[PDB]
Amino acid sequence: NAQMLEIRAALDPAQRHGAPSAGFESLQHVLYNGFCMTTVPKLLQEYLT
Amino acid sequence: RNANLVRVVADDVPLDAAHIEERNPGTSDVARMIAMDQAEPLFVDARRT
Amino acid sequence: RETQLYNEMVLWLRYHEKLTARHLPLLTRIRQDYDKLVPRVDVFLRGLEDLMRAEEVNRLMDNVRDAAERVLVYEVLDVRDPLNEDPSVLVHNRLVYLCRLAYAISKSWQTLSHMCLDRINSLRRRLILAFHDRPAFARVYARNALERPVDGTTAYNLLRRLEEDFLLFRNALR
Amino acid sequence: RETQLYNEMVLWLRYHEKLTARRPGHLPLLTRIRQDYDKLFGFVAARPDDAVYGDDYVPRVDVFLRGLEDLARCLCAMRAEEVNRLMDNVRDAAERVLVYEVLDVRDPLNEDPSVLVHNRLVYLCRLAYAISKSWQTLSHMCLDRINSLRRRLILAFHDRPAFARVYARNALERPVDGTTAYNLLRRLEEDFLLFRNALR
Amino acid sequence: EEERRKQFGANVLNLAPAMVAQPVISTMIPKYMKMGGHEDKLAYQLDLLRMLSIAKKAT
Amino acid sequence: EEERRKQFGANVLNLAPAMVAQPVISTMIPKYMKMGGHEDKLAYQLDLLRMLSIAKKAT
Repeated sequence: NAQMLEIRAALDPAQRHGAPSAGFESLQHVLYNGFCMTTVPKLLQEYLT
Repeated sequence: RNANLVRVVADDVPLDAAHIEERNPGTSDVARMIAMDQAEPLFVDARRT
Repeated sequence: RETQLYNEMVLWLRYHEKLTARHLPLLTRIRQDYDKLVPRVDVFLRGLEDLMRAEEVNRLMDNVRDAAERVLVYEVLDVRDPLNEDPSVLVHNRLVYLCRLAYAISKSWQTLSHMCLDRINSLRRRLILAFHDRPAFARVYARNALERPVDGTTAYNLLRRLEEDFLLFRNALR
Repeated sequence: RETQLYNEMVLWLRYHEKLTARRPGHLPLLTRIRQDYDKLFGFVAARPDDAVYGDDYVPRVDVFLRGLEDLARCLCAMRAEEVNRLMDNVRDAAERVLVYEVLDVRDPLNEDPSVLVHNRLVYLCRLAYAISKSWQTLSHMCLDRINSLRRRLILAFHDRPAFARVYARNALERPVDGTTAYNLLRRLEEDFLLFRNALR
Repeated sequence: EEERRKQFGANVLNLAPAMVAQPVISTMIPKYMKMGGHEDKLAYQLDLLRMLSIAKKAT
Repeated sequence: EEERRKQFGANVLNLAPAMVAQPVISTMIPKYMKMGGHEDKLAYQLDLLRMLSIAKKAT
Protein backbone atom coordinates (compact mmCIF):
# COMPACT_ATOMS: atom_id res chain seq x y z
CA ASN A 1 0.00 0.00 0.00
CA ALA A 2 0.89 3.65 -0.54
CA GLN A 3 3.63 3.96 2.06
CA MET A 4 5.68 7.10 1.69
CA LEU A 5 9.38 7.42 2.20
CA GLU A 6 11.16 10.33 3.87
CA ILE A 7 14.72 10.94 2.68
CA ARG A 8 17.29 12.25 5.14
CA ALA A 9 20.15 13.23 2.84
CA ALA A 10 23.15 15.53 3.15
CA LEU A 11 24.56 17.53 0.28
CA ASP A 12 27.59 17.20 -1.96
CA PRO A 13 30.86 17.77 -0.06
CA ALA A 14 31.61 20.93 -2.04
CA GLN A 15 28.56 22.59 -0.56
CA ARG A 16 29.31 20.99 2.82
CA HIS A 17 31.25 23.77 4.55
CA GLY A 18 29.90 25.91 7.37
CA ALA A 19 27.80 25.48 10.50
CA PRO A 20 24.58 25.93 8.50
CA SER A 21 26.01 23.95 5.60
CA ALA A 22 27.72 21.14 7.43
CA GLY A 23 25.31 19.72 9.95
CA PHE A 24 22.37 19.85 7.58
CA GLU A 25 20.05 17.05 6.44
CA SER A 26 17.99 17.87 3.38
CA LEU A 27 14.51 16.36 3.42
CA GLN A 28 12.93 14.84 0.37
CA HIS A 29 9.52 13.31 1.01
CA VAL A 30 8.74 10.89 -1.78
CA LEU A 31 5.73 8.65 -2.32
CA TYR A 32 6.57 4.96 -2.67
CA ASN A 33 4.05 2.62 -4.38
CA GLY A 34 2.32 5.81 -5.43
CA PHE A 35 0.61 7.07 -8.54
CA CYS A 36 -0.10 10.53 -9.89
CA MET A 37 -3.60 11.90 -10.24
CA THR A 38 -5.13 13.54 -13.26
CA THR A 39 -8.60 13.66 -11.69
CA VAL A 40 -10.41 12.03 -8.80
CA PRO A 41 -11.89 8.61 -9.61
CA LYS A 42 -15.53 8.96 -8.72
CA LEU A 43 -16.21 5.29 -8.02
CA LEU A 44 -13.07 4.26 -6.11
CA GLN A 45 -13.10 7.42 -4.02
CA GLU A 46 -13.65 5.34 -0.87
CA TYR A 47 -10.61 3.12 -1.32
CA LEU A 48 -8.47 6.03 -2.47
CA THR A 49 -6.25 8.06 -0.15
CA ARG B 1 21.14 1.50 -7.21
CA ASN B 2 23.23 4.25 -5.59
CA ALA B 3 21.01 4.86 -2.60
CA ASN B 4 24.10 4.08 -0.53
CA LEU B 5 25.03 7.77 -0.59
CA VAL B 6 21.54 8.61 0.78
CA ARG B 7 19.97 7.71 4.12
CA VAL B 8 16.39 6.54 3.63
CA VAL B 9 13.66 6.34 6.25
CA ALA B 10 10.10 5.12 6.44
CA ASP B 11 10.13 4.93 10.24
CA ASP B 12 12.48 6.65 12.69
CA VAL B 13 15.25 4.20 11.77
CA PRO B 14 17.12 4.48 8.46
CA LEU B 15 16.06 1.74 6.08
CA ASP B 16 19.48 0.06 6.09
CA ALA B 17 18.67 -3.19 7.89
CA ALA B 18 18.25 -6.03 5.38
CA HIS B 19 15.08 -7.15 7.13
CA ILE B 20 13.43 -3.85 6.25
CA GLU B 21 13.90 -4.61 2.54
CA GLU B 22 12.05 -7.72 1.37
CA ARG B 23 11.21 -8.78 -2.19
CA ASN B 24 8.43 -11.28 -2.93
CA PRO B 25 6.48 -11.54 -6.20
CA GLY B 26 4.18 -14.34 -7.17
CA THR B 27 4.56 -16.50 -4.05
CA SER B 28 2.15 -17.05 -1.19
CA ASP B 29 3.10 -14.73 1.63
CA VAL B 30 1.15 -13.21 4.50
CA ALA B 31 4.25 -11.54 6.00
CA ARG B 32 4.09 -9.69 2.70
CA MET B 33 0.35 -9.11 3.18
CA ILE B 34 0.26 -8.14 6.83
CA ALA B 35 2.63 -5.35 5.69
CA MET B 36 -0.16 -3.52 3.87
CA ASP B 37 -0.31 -0.08 5.55
CA GLN B 38 2.72 -1.07 7.61
CA ALA B 39 6.14 0.55 7.43
CA GLU B 40 8.21 -1.90 9.48
CA PRO B 41 9.67 -3.60 6.40
CA LEU B 42 9.55 -1.81 3.05
CA PHE B 43 8.87 -4.10 0.12
CA VAL B 44 10.73 -3.49 -3.13
CA ASP B 45 11.40 -5.79 -6.09
CA ALA B 46 14.84 -5.63 -7.77
CA ARG B 47 15.76 -2.39 -6.07
CA ARG B 48 18.13 -0.93 -8.63
CA THR B 49 17.45 1.81 -11.08
CA ARG C 1 8.84 -42.05 52.75
CA GLU C 2 12.45 -41.24 53.62
CA THR C 3 14.75 -43.53 51.65
CA GLN C 4 13.16 -42.06 48.51
CA LEU C 5 13.98 -38.54 49.67
CA TYR C 6 17.39 -39.67 50.89
CA ASN C 7 17.92 -41.16 47.44
CA GLU C 8 16.71 -37.77 46.23
CA MET C 9 19.36 -35.86 48.22
CA VAL C 10 22.06 -38.18 46.92
CA LEU C 11 20.90 -37.54 43.36
CA TRP C 12 20.60 -33.74 43.65
CA LEU C 13 24.01 -33.40 45.26
CA ARG C 14 25.85 -35.62 42.79
CA TYR C 15 23.99 -33.59 40.14
CA HIS C 16 25.26 -30.41 41.79
CA GLU C 17 28.80 -31.74 42.20
CA LYS C 18 28.95 -32.87 38.57
CA LEU C 19 27.58 -29.47 37.53
CA THR C 20 29.92 -27.27 39.59
CA ALA C 21 32.93 -29.32 38.50
CA ARG C 22 31.99 -28.66 34.86
CA HIS C 23 33.19 -23.50 28.02
CA LEU C 24 36.46 -23.05 26.13
CA PRO C 25 34.96 -22.44 22.62
CA LEU C 26 32.80 -19.82 24.36
CA LEU C 27 35.25 -17.91 26.56
CA THR C 28 38.48 -18.16 24.54
CA ARG C 29 37.23 -16.84 21.20
CA ILE C 30 35.25 -14.04 22.90
CA ARG C 31 38.30 -12.92 24.89
CA GLN C 32 40.69 -13.12 21.93
CA ASP C 33 38.36 -11.11 19.70
CA TYR C 34 37.65 -8.55 22.42
CA ASP C 35 41.38 -7.85 22.52
CA LYS C 36 41.55 -7.45 18.73
CA LEU C 37 38.30 -5.72 17.69
CA VAL C 38 31.47 -12.92 31.92
CA PRO C 39 31.01 -9.47 33.57
CA ARG C 40 33.57 -8.61 30.91
CA VAL C 41 31.15 -10.05 28.33
CA ASP C 42 28.10 -7.98 29.35
CA VAL C 43 30.02 -4.70 29.21
CA PHE C 44 31.46 -5.96 25.93
CA LEU C 45 27.86 -6.68 24.95
CA ARG C 46 27.23 -3.06 25.95
CA GLY C 47 30.40 -2.20 24.02
CA LEU C 48 29.37 -4.09 20.88
CA GLU C 49 26.15 -2.07 20.76
CA ASP C 50 28.36 1.04 20.73
CA LEU C 51 30.69 -0.40 18.08
CA MET C 52 21.05 -7.40 9.23
CA ARG C 53 17.91 -9.32 8.35
CA ALA C 54 14.88 -10.07 10.54
CA GLU C 55 15.18 -13.87 10.28
CA GLU C 56 18.84 -13.89 11.31
CA VAL C 57 17.61 -12.18 14.50
CA ASN C 58 14.77 -14.70 14.79
CA ARG C 59 17.29 -17.56 14.87
CA LEU C 60 19.45 -15.39 17.15
CA MET C 61 16.89 -15.06 19.92
CA ASP C 62 15.72 -18.65 19.31
CA ASN C 63 19.05 -20.35 20.06
CA VAL C 64 19.65 -18.00 23.00
CA ARG C 65 16.34 -19.01 24.58
CA ASP C 66 16.81 -22.70 23.73
CA ALA C 67 20.38 -23.15 24.95
CA ALA C 68 19.48 -21.32 28.17
CA GLU C 69 17.32 -24.35 29.05
CA ARG C 70 19.36 -26.91 27.07
CA VAL C 71 22.46 -25.80 29.05
CA LEU C 72 24.52 -28.92 28.35
CA VAL C 73 23.80 -29.17 24.60
CA TYR C 74 24.49 -25.77 23.00
CA GLU C 75 23.68 -25.14 19.33
CA VAL C 76 26.21 -23.43 17.07
CA LEU C 77 24.22 -21.19 14.76
CA ASP C 78 27.50 -20.36 13.09
CA VAL C 79 26.68 -17.12 11.48
CA ARG C 80 24.12 -16.59 8.74
CA ASP C 81 26.47 -14.05 7.03
CA PRO C 82 24.24 -11.83 4.85
CA LEU C 83 26.07 -8.76 6.29
CA ASN C 84 28.66 -6.47 4.70
CA GLU C 85 32.11 -7.61 3.57
CA ASP C 86 34.04 -5.67 6.22
CA PRO C 87 35.74 -7.94 8.75
CA SER C 88 34.60 -5.77 11.65
CA VAL C 89 30.53 -5.91 10.97
CA LEU C 90 30.30 -9.68 10.59
CA VAL C 91 32.67 -9.89 13.56
CA HIS C 92 30.43 -7.51 15.52
CA ASN C 93 27.36 -9.56 14.64
CA ARG C 94 29.01 -12.91 15.42
CA LEU C 95 30.30 -11.62 18.76
CA VAL C 96 26.90 -10.29 19.82
CA TYR C 97 25.68 -13.85 19.21
CA LEU C 98 28.43 -15.06 21.53
CA CYS C 99 27.66 -12.34 24.07
CA ARG C 100 23.95 -13.14 23.95
CA LEU C 101 24.70 -16.86 24.23
CA ALA C 102 27.23 -16.68 27.07
CA TYR C 103 24.97 -14.36 29.04
CA ALA C 104 22.22 -16.93 28.46
CA ILE C 105 24.68 -19.55 29.72
CA SER C 106 25.43 -17.29 32.70
CA LYS C 107 21.76 -16.85 33.60
CA SER C 108 21.29 -20.60 33.19
CA TRP C 109 24.29 -21.20 35.44
CA GLN C 110 22.75 -19.02 38.14
CA THR C 111 19.31 -20.63 37.87
CA LEU C 112 20.64 -24.21 37.93
CA SER C 113 23.01 -23.64 40.84
CA HIS C 114 20.41 -21.79 42.91
CA MET C 115 17.78 -24.48 42.29
CA CYS C 116 20.26 -27.22 43.18
CA LEU C 117 20.89 -25.37 46.43
CA ASP C 118 17.12 -24.88 46.89
CA ARG C 119 16.07 -28.49 46.37
CA ILE C 120 18.72 -29.79 48.76
CA ASN C 121 17.53 -27.10 51.19
CA SER C 122 13.96 -28.32 50.75
CA LEU C 123 15.16 -31.88 51.35
CA ARG C 124 17.11 -30.64 54.38
CA ARG C 125 13.73 -29.65 55.81
CA ARG C 126 12.47 -33.21 55.32
CA LEU C 127 15.59 -34.65 56.92
CA ILE C 128 15.23 -32.63 60.09
CA LEU C 129 11.70 -34.02 59.91
CA ALA C 130 13.49 -37.36 59.59
CA PHE C 131 15.24 -36.39 62.83
CA HIS C 132 11.74 -35.76 64.19
CA ASP C 133 10.86 -39.42 63.34
CA ARG C 134 10.37 -41.93 66.30
CA PRO C 135 13.57 -42.30 68.24
CA ALA C 136 16.64 -43.86 66.56
CA PHE C 137 20.32 -43.24 67.26
CA ALA C 138 21.30 -42.40 63.70
CA ARG C 139 18.25 -40.12 63.48
CA VAL C 140 20.10 -37.89 65.93
CA TYR C 141 23.24 -38.14 63.79
CA ALA C 142 21.03 -37.50 60.74
CA ARG C 143 20.24 -33.92 61.77
CA ASN C 144 23.70 -33.22 63.20
CA ALA C 145 25.12 -33.96 59.78
CA LEU C 146 22.37 -32.02 58.02
CA GLU C 147 21.69 -28.86 60.04
CA ARG C 148 24.01 -26.90 57.77
CA PRO C 149 23.08 -25.06 54.54
CA VAL C 150 24.20 -26.53 51.28
CA ASP C 151 27.93 -26.38 50.53
CA GLY C 152 30.11 -28.16 48.01
CA THR C 153 32.96 -29.90 49.80
CA THR C 154 31.26 -30.39 53.18
CA ALA C 155 28.13 -32.33 52.23
CA TYR C 156 30.12 -34.29 49.63
CA ASN C 157 32.38 -35.57 52.40
CA LEU C 158 29.31 -36.19 54.57
CA LEU C 159 27.80 -38.52 51.94
CA ARG C 160 30.63 -40.99 52.49
CA ARG C 161 30.15 -40.56 56.25
CA LEU C 162 26.38 -41.15 56.00
CA GLU C 163 26.99 -44.88 55.74
CA GLU C 164 25.26 -44.88 59.12
CA ASP C 165 22.05 -43.46 57.59
CA PHE C 166 21.42 -46.46 55.38
CA LEU C 167 21.57 -48.77 58.38
CA LEU C 168 19.27 -46.21 60.00
CA PHE C 169 16.55 -46.52 57.36
CA ARG C 170 16.69 -50.31 57.36
CA ASN C 171 16.31 -50.27 61.15
CA ALA C 172 13.67 -47.51 61.02
CA LEU C 173 11.45 -48.30 58.02
CA ARG C 174 12.37 -51.94 56.96
CA ARG D 1 16.24 -36.87 -12.58
CA GLU D 2 14.57 -33.57 -11.72
CA THR D 3 14.97 -34.09 -7.97
CA GLN D 4 18.71 -34.55 -8.52
CA LEU D 5 19.19 -30.95 -9.65
CA TYR D 6 16.51 -29.83 -7.20
CA ASN D 7 18.58 -31.41 -4.43
CA GLU D 8 21.79 -29.86 -5.75
CA MET D 9 20.00 -26.50 -5.86
CA VAL D 10 19.55 -26.91 -2.11
CA LEU D 11 23.03 -28.45 -1.78
CA TRP D 12 25.00 -25.53 -3.22
CA LEU D 13 22.85 -22.91 -1.46
CA ARG D 14 23.26 -24.64 1.89
CA TYR D 15 26.88 -25.21 0.86
CA HIS D 16 27.21 -21.50 0.09
CA GLU D 17 25.08 -20.09 2.90
CA LYS D 18 27.48 -21.92 5.21
CA LEU D 19 30.61 -20.35 3.69
CA THR D 20 28.94 -16.94 3.89
CA ALA D 21 27.91 -17.78 7.48
CA ARG D 22 31.64 -18.55 7.98
CA ARG D 23 33.22 -15.56 6.23
CA PRO D 24 36.78 -15.04 7.31
CA GLY D 25 36.72 -11.34 8.12
CA HIS D 26 40.46 -11.20 8.77
CA LEU D 27 41.29 -9.21 11.91
CA PRO D 28 45.03 -9.95 11.92
CA LEU D 29 45.49 -8.86 8.31
CA LEU D 30 43.32 -5.78 8.78
CA THR D 31 45.16 -4.84 11.97
CA ARG D 32 48.53 -4.94 10.13
CA ILE D 33 47.44 -3.08 7.03
CA ARG D 34 45.79 -0.45 9.27
CA GLN D 35 49.01 -0.12 11.26
CA ASP D 36 51.02 0.15 8.07
CA TYR D 37 48.50 2.41 6.31
CA ASP D 38 49.12 4.80 9.18
CA LYS D 39 52.90 4.47 9.05
CA LEU D 40 53.82 5.03 5.40
CA PHE D 41 52.14 8.43 5.13
CA GLY D 42 54.41 9.72 7.88
CA PHE D 43 57.29 9.13 5.48
CA VAL D 44 55.43 10.33 2.38
CA ALA D 45 54.34 13.72 3.76
CA ALA D 46 57.97 14.53 4.62
CA ARG D 47 59.70 12.80 1.67
CA PRO D 48 62.97 11.64 3.17
CA ASP D 49 40.91 0.41 1.89
CA ASP D 50 38.51 -0.50 4.69
CA ALA D 51 36.20 -3.51 4.39
CA VAL D 52 38.90 -6.00 3.44
CA TYR D 53 35.95 -7.95 2.06
CA GLY D 54 34.37 -5.59 -0.46
CA ASP D 55 33.85 -6.66 -4.07
CA ASP D 56 35.07 -3.17 -4.83
CA TYR D 57 38.02 -4.00 -2.57
CA VAL D 58 39.82 -5.82 -5.39
CA PRO D 59 40.13 -2.63 -7.50
CA ARG D 60 40.85 -0.82 -4.23
CA VAL D 61 43.91 -3.06 -3.96
CA ASP D 62 44.62 -2.64 -7.68
CA VAL D 63 44.77 1.13 -7.25
CA PHE D 64 46.60 0.92 -3.93
CA LEU D 65 49.16 -1.45 -5.42
CA ARG D 66 49.77 1.29 -7.98
CA GLY D 67 49.64 3.83 -5.15
CA LEU D 68 52.58 1.93 -3.69
CA GLU D 69 54.17 1.41 -7.11
CA ASP D 70 54.14 5.19 -7.51
CA LEU D 71 55.77 5.52 -4.08
CA ALA D 72 58.25 2.71 -4.72
CA ARG D 73 59.12 4.50 -7.97
CA CYS D 74 60.06 7.68 -6.11
CA LEU D 75 62.25 5.61 -3.77
CA CYS D 76 63.82 3.11 -6.16
CA ALA D 77 66.78 1.64 -4.31
CA MET D 78 65.52 -6.71 -1.62
CA ARG D 79 66.10 -10.47 -1.48
CA ALA D 80 65.01 -13.11 -3.96
CA GLU D 81 63.73 -15.46 -1.25
CA GLU D 82 61.90 -12.45 0.20
CA VAL D 83 60.09 -12.20 -3.13
CA ASN D 84 59.65 -15.97 -2.85
CA ARG D 85 58.22 -15.70 0.68
CA LEU D 86 55.93 -13.11 -0.88
CA MET D 87 54.62 -15.05 -3.86
CA ASP D 88 54.55 -18.60 -2.47
CA ASN D 89 52.27 -17.73 0.45
CA VAL D 90 50.08 -15.69 -1.93
CA ARG D 91 49.30 -18.68 -4.17
CA ASP D 92 48.51 -20.86 -1.16
CA ALA D 93 46.16 -18.24 0.31
CA ALA D 94 44.43 -18.24 -3.07
CA GLU D 95 44.00 -22.01 -2.62
CA ARG D 96 43.47 -22.03 1.17
CA VAL D 97 41.20 -18.96 1.49
CA LEU D 98 39.91 -20.13 4.90
CA VAL D 99 43.35 -20.03 6.56
CA TYR D 100 45.48 -16.98 5.79
CA GLU D 101 49.06 -16.85 7.04
CA VAL D 102 51.01 -13.88 8.37
CA LEU D 103 54.74 -13.49 7.74
CA ASP D 104 57.18 -11.59 9.94
CA VAL D 105 58.70 -9.91 6.85
CA ARG D 106 62.26 -11.04 6.31
CA ASP D 107 63.94 -7.59 6.75
CA PRO D 108 66.97 -7.15 4.43
CA LEU D 109 66.33 -3.59 3.36
CA ASN D 110 66.85 -0.02 4.57
CA GLU D 111 66.16 0.83 8.20
CA ASP D 112 64.18 3.93 7.17
CA PRO D 113 60.52 3.91 8.31
CA SER D 114 59.48 3.60 4.68
CA VAL D 115 61.55 0.75 3.29
CA LEU D 116 60.81 -1.53 6.23
CA VAL D 117 57.10 -0.67 6.41
CA HIS D 118 56.66 -0.30 2.65
CA ASN D 119 58.06 -3.83 2.33
CA ARG D 120 55.35 -4.91 4.76
CA LEU D 121 52.66 -3.52 2.43
CA VAL D 122 54.65 -5.06 -0.39
CA TYR D 123 53.46 -8.28 1.24
CA LEU D 124 50.29 -7.17 3.02
CA CYS D 125 48.75 -5.90 -0.20
CA ARG D 126 49.61 -8.93 -2.31
CA LEU D 127 47.97 -10.94 0.45
CA ALA D 128 44.97 -8.62 0.22
CA TYR D 129 45.17 -9.15 -3.53
CA ALA D 130 45.24 -12.88 -2.75
CA ILE D 131 42.35 -13.19 -0.29
CA SER D 132 39.95 -10.75 -1.94
CA LYS D 133 40.32 -12.09 -5.50
CA SER D 134 40.23 -15.76 -4.63
CA TRP D 135 37.10 -15.32 -2.55
CA GLN D 136 35.42 -13.91 -5.64
CA THR D 137 36.61 -16.81 -7.81
CA LEU D 138 35.19 -19.47 -5.50
CA SER D 139 31.98 -17.51 -4.89
CA HIS D 140 31.28 -16.90 -8.58
CA MET D 141 31.98 -20.60 -9.06
CA CYS D 142 29.36 -21.20 -6.37
CA LEU D 143 27.01 -18.77 -8.08
CA ASP D 144 27.60 -20.36 -11.49
CA ARG D 145 26.81 -23.81 -10.12
CA ILE D 146 23.52 -22.40 -8.84
CA ASN D 147 22.67 -20.42 -11.99
CA SER D 148 23.24 -23.53 -14.09
CA LEU D 149 20.64 -25.21 -11.89
CA ARG D 150 18.45 -22.15 -12.40
CA ARG D 151 18.26 -23.11 -16.08
CA ARG D 152 17.60 -26.66 -14.87
CA LEU D 153 14.66 -25.44 -12.79
CA ILE D 154 13.31 -23.32 -15.59
CA LEU D 155 12.92 -26.82 -17.02
CA ALA D 156 10.92 -27.66 -13.91
CA PHE D 157 8.42 -25.05 -15.09
CA HIS D 158 8.68 -26.81 -18.48
CA ASP D 159 7.04 -29.86 -16.82
CA ARG D 160 3.32 -30.53 -16.57
CA PRO D 161 1.70 -27.20 -15.62
CA ALA D 162 0.87 -27.88 -12.01
CA PHE D 163 0.47 -24.82 -9.84
CA ALA D 164 3.43 -25.61 -7.63
CA ARG D 165 5.41 -26.00 -10.85
CA VAL D 166 4.52 -22.37 -11.49
CA TYR D 167 5.22 -21.70 -7.81
CA ALA D 168 8.61 -23.38 -8.23
CA ARG D 169 9.72 -21.04 -11.01
CA ASN D 170 8.25 -17.93 -9.34
CA ALA D 171 10.51 -18.71 -6.38
CA LEU D 172 13.48 -19.50 -8.66
CA GLU D 173 13.53 -16.98 -11.54
CA ARG D 174 16.06 -14.74 -9.75
CA PRO D 175 19.87 -14.70 -9.60
CA VAL D 176 21.67 -15.68 -6.40
CA ASP D 177 20.31 -14.34 -3.11
CA GLY D 178 21.88 -14.96 0.29
CA THR D 179 18.68 -14.14 2.17
CA THR D 180 15.99 -14.93 -0.42
CA ALA D 181 17.03 -18.43 -1.55
CA TYR D 182 17.64 -19.67 1.98
CA ASN D 183 14.32 -18.43 3.34
CA LEU D 184 12.84 -19.66 0.03
CA LEU D 185 14.18 -23.20 0.58
CA ARG D 186 12.33 -23.43 3.90
CA ARG D 187 8.98 -22.68 2.28
CA LEU D 188 9.04 -25.37 -0.40
CA GLU D 189 7.38 -28.33 1.26
CA GLU D 190 4.85 -27.56 -1.47
CA ASP D 191 7.59 -28.69 -3.85
CA PHE D 192 8.02 -31.93 -1.93
CA LEU D 193 4.27 -32.19 -2.44
CA LEU D 194 4.74 -31.04 -6.05
CA PHE D 195 7.30 -33.48 -7.40
CA ARG D 196 5.77 -36.52 -5.68
CA ASN D 197 2.55 -35.50 -7.41
CA ALA D 198 4.62 -34.97 -10.56
CA LEU D 199 6.79 -38.06 -11.06
CA ARG D 200 5.78 -40.32 -8.05
CA GLU E 1 -7.80 -32.12 8.82
CA GLU E 2 -11.24 -31.42 7.36
CA GLU E 3 -12.28 -29.66 10.56
CA ARG E 4 -9.29 -27.32 10.39
CA ARG E 5 -10.17 -26.67 6.73
CA LYS E 6 -13.64 -25.60 7.84
CA GLN E 7 -12.13 -23.05 10.22
CA PHE E 8 -10.19 -21.04 7.62
CA GLY E 9 -12.91 -21.15 4.97
CA ALA E 10 -15.75 -20.17 7.27
CA ASN E 11 -14.08 -17.92 9.85
CA VAL E 12 -10.88 -16.61 8.20
CA LEU E 13 -11.71 -16.62 4.49
CA ASN E 14 -15.45 -16.16 5.20
CA LEU E 15 -16.74 -18.13 2.23
CA ALA E 16 -19.22 -20.84 1.41
CA PRO E 17 -17.31 -24.15 1.61
CA ALA E 18 -16.26 -25.30 -1.86
CA MET E 19 -12.84 -26.28 -0.65
CA VAL E 20 -11.79 -29.60 -2.20
CA ALA E 21 -13.77 -28.74 -5.34
CA GLN E 22 -10.94 -26.52 -6.51
CA PRO E 23 -7.44 -27.78 -5.73
CA VAL E 24 -5.52 -24.54 -5.44
CA ILE E 25 -7.37 -23.54 -2.27
CA SER E 26 -6.93 -27.20 -1.30
CA THR E 27 -3.19 -26.57 -1.14
CA MET E 28 -3.31 -23.11 0.47
CA ILE E 29 -5.37 -23.87 3.61
CA PRO E 30 -2.80 -26.13 5.36
CA LYS E 31 -0.17 -23.57 4.40
CA TYR E 32 -2.19 -21.01 6.38
CA MET E 33 -2.55 -23.49 9.25
CA LYS E 34 1.15 -22.96 9.93
CA MET E 35 0.59 -19.21 9.63
CA GLY E 36 -0.11 -17.08 12.67
CA GLY E 37 -1.78 -13.71 12.92
CA HIS E 38 -5.27 -14.76 11.84
CA GLU E 39 -6.79 -11.48 13.07
CA ASP E 40 -6.24 -9.77 9.70
CA LYS E 41 -8.80 -11.47 7.50
CA LEU E 42 -7.93 -9.30 4.49
CA ALA E 43 -4.28 -10.35 4.75
CA TYR E 44 -5.05 -14.01 4.05
CA GLN E 45 -7.92 -13.25 1.68
CA LEU E 46 -5.76 -11.07 -0.56
CA ASP E 47 -2.88 -13.56 -0.21
CA LEU E 48 -5.15 -16.39 -1.23
CA LEU E 49 -6.51 -14.79 -4.41
CA ARG E 50 -3.06 -13.78 -5.65
CA MET E 51 -2.26 -17.48 -5.40
CA LEU E 52 -5.58 -18.24 -7.15
CA SER E 53 -4.46 -15.63 -9.69
CA ILE E 54 -1.46 -17.86 -10.30
CA ALA E 55 -3.63 -20.95 -10.74
CA LYS E 56 -5.47 -19.67 -13.81
CA LYS E 57 -3.39 -17.95 -16.49
CA ALA E 58 -2.41 -18.18 -20.15
CA THR E 59 1.06 -16.56 -20.20
CA GLU F 1 31.88 -58.33 60.84
CA GLU F 2 31.72 -59.51 64.45
CA GLU F 3 35.53 -59.65 64.25
CA ARG F 4 35.75 -55.91 63.51
CA ARG F 5 33.12 -55.35 66.21
CA LYS F 6 35.30 -57.28 68.66
CA GLN F 7 38.39 -55.44 67.44
CA PHE F 8 37.23 -51.84 67.87
CA GLY F 9 35.22 -52.48 71.03
CA ALA F 10 38.01 -54.51 72.66
CA ASN F 11 41.40 -53.14 71.62
CA VAL F 12 40.53 -49.58 70.62
CA LEU F 13 37.56 -48.45 72.69
CA ASN F 14 38.79 -50.83 75.44
CA LEU F 15 35.53 -52.29 76.72
CA ALA F 16 34.44 -55.87 77.29
CA PRO F 17 32.28 -57.06 74.35
CA ALA F 18 28.73 -55.95 75.01
CA MET F 19 28.39 -54.29 71.64
CA VAL F 20 25.01 -55.43 70.29
CA ALA F 21 23.28 -54.96 73.65
CA GLN F 22 22.85 -51.27 73.05
CA PRO F 23 22.30 -50.00 69.51
CA VAL F 24 24.08 -46.60 69.59
CA ILE F 25 27.54 -48.15 70.02
CA SER F 26 26.71 -50.65 67.26
CA THR F 27 26.32 -48.01 64.55
CA MET F 28 29.65 -46.39 65.47
CA ILE F 29 31.89 -49.35 64.61
CA PRO F 30 31.34 -49.40 60.79
CA LYS F 31 32.27 -45.72 60.79
CA TYR F 32 35.30 -46.41 62.99
CA MET F 33 36.35 -49.15 60.57
CA LYS F 34 36.67 -46.57 57.79
CA MET F 35 38.53 -43.94 59.82
CA GLY F 36 42.29 -44.19 60.23
CA GLY F 37 44.45 -42.84 63.01
CA HIS F 38 44.15 -45.82 65.37
CA GLU F 39 47.29 -44.75 67.26
CA ASP F 40 45.15 -42.22 69.18
CA LYS F 41 42.98 -44.59 71.21
CA LEU F 42 41.11 -41.77 73.07
CA ALA F 43 39.65 -39.78 70.17
CA TYR F 44 37.51 -42.76 69.18
CA GLN F 45 36.30 -43.11 72.77
CA LEU F 46 35.31 -39.47 73.19
CA ASP F 47 33.80 -39.24 69.69
CA LEU F 48 31.71 -42.30 70.51
CA LEU F 49 30.71 -41.09 73.98
CA ARG F 50 29.64 -37.78 72.46
CA MET F 51 27.20 -39.87 70.45
CA LEU F 52 26.14 -42.00 73.42
CA SER F 53 25.33 -38.68 75.08
CA ILE F 54 22.96 -37.50 72.34
CA ALA F 55 21.40 -41.00 72.25
CA LYS F 56 19.26 -40.06 75.27
CA LYS F 57 18.05 -36.49 75.77
CA ALA F 58 15.00 -34.37 76.59
CA THR F 59 15.81 -31.03 74.90
